[PDB]
Amino acid sequence: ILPWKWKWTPWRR
Repeated sequence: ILPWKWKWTPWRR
């Protein structure tokens, strides 16, 4: 798995 550094936005579920 490879996540980006700085996703910014919360998943407002």
